Amino acid sequence: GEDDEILQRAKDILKEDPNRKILIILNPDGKIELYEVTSEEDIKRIAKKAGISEELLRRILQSFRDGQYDLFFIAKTEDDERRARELKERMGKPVEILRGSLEHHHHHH
Repeated sequence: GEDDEILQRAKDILKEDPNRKILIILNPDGKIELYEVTSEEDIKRIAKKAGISEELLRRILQSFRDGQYDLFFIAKTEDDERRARELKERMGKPVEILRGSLEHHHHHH
């Protein structure tokens, strides 16, 4: 399936170019997208291509500046993170899980 081939290609990009970076987009339908990226200026293309929130986008740019992981997952909601956390187990390579949205928590009676 679509999420099997890209999971290998993320490692293949890094095997040939370890100086380059990988972005992964969570879709709410359970689909996935793979993107190639080199610098924060390149991530600005992904922001408008994938439709990432600007509060999330700064976390992607910061994750490149830290540079500690082999690929990056955009868990825009915890409903998307449900796939991101479970993929990290089967993938064996380490993944950083990026969170951020405009919704605020409350309790009422």
